[PDB]
Amino acid sequence: LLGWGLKQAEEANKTPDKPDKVWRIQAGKGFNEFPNKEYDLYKSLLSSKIDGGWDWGNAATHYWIKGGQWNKLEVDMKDAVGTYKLSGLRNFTGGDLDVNMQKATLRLGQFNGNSFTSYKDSADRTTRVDFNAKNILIDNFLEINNRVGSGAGRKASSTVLTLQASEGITSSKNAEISLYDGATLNLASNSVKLNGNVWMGRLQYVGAYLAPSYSTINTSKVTGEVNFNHLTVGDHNAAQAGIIASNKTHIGTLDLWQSAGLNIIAPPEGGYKQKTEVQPTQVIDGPFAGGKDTVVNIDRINTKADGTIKVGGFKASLTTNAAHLNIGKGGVNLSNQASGRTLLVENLTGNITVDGPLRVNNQVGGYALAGSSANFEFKAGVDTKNGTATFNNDISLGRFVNLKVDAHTANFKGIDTGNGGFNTLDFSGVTNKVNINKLITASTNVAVKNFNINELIVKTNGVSVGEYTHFSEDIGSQSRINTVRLETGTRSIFSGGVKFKSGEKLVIDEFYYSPWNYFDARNIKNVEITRKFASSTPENPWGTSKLMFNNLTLGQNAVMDYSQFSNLTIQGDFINNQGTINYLVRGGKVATLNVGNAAAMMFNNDIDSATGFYKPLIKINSAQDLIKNTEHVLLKAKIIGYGNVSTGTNGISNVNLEEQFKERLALYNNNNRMDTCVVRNTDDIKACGMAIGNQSMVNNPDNYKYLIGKAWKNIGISKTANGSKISVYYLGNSTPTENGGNTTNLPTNT
Repeated sequence: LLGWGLKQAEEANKTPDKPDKVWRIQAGKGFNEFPNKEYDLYKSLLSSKIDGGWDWGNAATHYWIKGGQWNKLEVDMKDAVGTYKLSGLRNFTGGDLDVNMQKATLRLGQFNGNSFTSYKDSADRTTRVDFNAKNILIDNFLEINNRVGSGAGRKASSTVLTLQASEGITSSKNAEISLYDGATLNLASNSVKLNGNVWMGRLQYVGAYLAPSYSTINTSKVTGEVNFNHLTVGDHNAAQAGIIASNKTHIGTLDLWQSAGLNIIAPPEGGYKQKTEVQPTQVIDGPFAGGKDTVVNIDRINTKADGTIKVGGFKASLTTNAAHLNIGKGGVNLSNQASGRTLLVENLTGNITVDGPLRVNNQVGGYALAGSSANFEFKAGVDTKNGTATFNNDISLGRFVNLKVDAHTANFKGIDTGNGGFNTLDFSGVTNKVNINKLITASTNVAVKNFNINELIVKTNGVSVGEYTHFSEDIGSQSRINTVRLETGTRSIFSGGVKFKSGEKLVIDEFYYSPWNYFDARNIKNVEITRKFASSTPENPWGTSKLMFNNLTLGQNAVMDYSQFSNLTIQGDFINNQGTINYLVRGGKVATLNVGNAAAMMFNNDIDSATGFYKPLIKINSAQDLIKNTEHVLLKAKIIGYGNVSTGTNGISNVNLEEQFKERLALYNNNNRMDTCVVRNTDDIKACGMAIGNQSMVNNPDNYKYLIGKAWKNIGISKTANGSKISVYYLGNSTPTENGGNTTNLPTNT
């Protein structure tokens, strides 16, 4: 209810105590010349002025200083050389030790653990236990502010432990450091490397699951290499731990609880530093920004999730104000009970670089039920709004898992959610871009305001409907997809598909049709295609494909493949730029193409040297069985508005609008152009006579000499190119005479 940011900021600025009977013990002669003796420190020195006892009410042991828990002692060695150990000081209430041991190796555990506790008196005192050794070498467990016995008797107040070596504070493998509700820990050596279970926050009493349970490991002075190995926050409560580190914190396995917080705080930029009565200035801290090179290399985040069921999740969280939060190859795990647990990997003023697989219940897919909506959550650069959330590993989300990223530029490498479905892939906090490299979706709730996803997969989702890709917010102006690839649905029902809600354009390069997956393109008015527009079954189309548009505008060189096997349904303005649309019959008849309001076009002298003519602007290929003497409606339209770079047509000239558009269309059948036959030599006369079925152009190419720098339009083939209809009237494959007529010239603008 208070929060850790108040608690540590009020406990860091305190006077220690006011104790009477300041005992002073100096280790005189005898100690300071045996460098390897392996002394004891309790029995040989400290037991003179530390008396044991028994508390009537839940005692195991009971230690204080002398005549109560309000008496300071001190030990002033400063030259005692050797190696010392505590080895069994349990339930030490005491108060105000400081064992000043220069050039003396400590060992704070051997065959038995240690404990440092206080009592909740009417004075509300701390302990302020200090040490000043050279190495420390913990080597067995230490419980700071533990429970004394079991519940009853006197309760435990706060404490402070300070370990101030000058060569390293290491630890052994089985040294469980477990600091509790009121405990802190200050370290000041170089290269802390705790290779054991650090346990911030624990059940202090037997059933109190609703304790606040704060803690602090203030490793502020550590000039070397902080290295945890196994950090574990919280146990059956809402623990809010905090580590004020020294801007380089490699840890190992992190094991949060369901409702466990973590406030890793990097240092600032320049580093740290009847009668009235005046309390001292209680300087408080706000959430500030870390320095430049502040790195927190947490390499595995698990979560222990069991217990009760609440109306939501429980929102495990960690909060870091460092300039980087690298998460390595261990990735993210999340245990899941019946309600969907929630992980909040927050960053205040930095970046997030996750390089691992987002697991849940310790597998990559991780299916979850409907009431279990697992909520991954990332906040990269909140208070400065210029932080990227780069996920350099190909993530994979199963069913009922809800990623949300609220950053500046959420880069990715691949998102794969088509396996599970029902995934809220939120991106609502994104400032500008979400640069996804690969996408797999079945029934998703994507909400991106601006992006460029250069690969897209439109999956189906069984036979049920109401399950679809849903871009449920505005797509904006700078949006882009560089590849859309629909895959084949299921027979007789449009199960899966893609629908939008808003936006104005999305520059697509390549697209694929599919049987029974609908590409609904609601409300977006400039759906642009730039290259090939094919089907996912490219040589054998079938089925239907609802391309339920509201506008499009196709640009340069983008070939289309429109048949009866793809009901391309336009409710808007099919506009074509210099793009070569291809057709096909699949049964001798051409499917019409419905332009909603206007098909206004504009071109140039799009001449090539492969043919000598212009590029064939609208082609009807694979019309080998095209029915002669029959109107085949190519497209039903309202305005065929031709243009070029001027109003006058055929490149740049003053020619009228529609009659030359019969020239730029082509009928490519029998593997050559049969509408016109554009000729620059004698070699293509062979294939031209193969196209029109005449041996007068096959056996002798020099029989017809009207075609050196010229061409000829085939009589018996008529087309419309006026302002209301384009229809092709294939009614004759007639043999052209040599010098009688029906001949055309070359453009020749090169």
